[PDB]
Amino acid sequence: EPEIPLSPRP
Amino acid sequence: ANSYVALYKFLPQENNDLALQPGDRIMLVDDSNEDWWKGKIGDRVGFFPANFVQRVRPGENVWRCCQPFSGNKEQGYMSLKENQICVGVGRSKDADGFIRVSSGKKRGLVPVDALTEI
Repeated sequence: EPEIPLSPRP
Repeated sequence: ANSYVALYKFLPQENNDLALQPGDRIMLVDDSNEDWWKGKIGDRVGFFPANFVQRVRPGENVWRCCQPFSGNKEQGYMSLKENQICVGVGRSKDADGFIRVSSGKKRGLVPVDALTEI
């Protein structure tokens, strides 16, 4: 199960 | 070329998130952002992790693992854990042999008896 992205949502 | 299936649960954490349950069928709406895609499940629209979904191409079936299977890298046999979602082309009841499936970043040959079509 990949990490949920740390990057911001759009 | 917009059809996907959710591989993993995603609980909405923020406004406009689209909740994912494994096996949900997604129509992709916007893949501008590498990390967060917009898509539609059923009556709902929102954002979700792009890495949480698997493409489903025309002709491919979606499966859930009902009986775990230990794979082998050198053979190209993919492991399946119970409730794992995977996608691939099934064959008739009459044909014998593993089928090739994809499950996110893993891919390989698997026994059809490990799977239930969803």
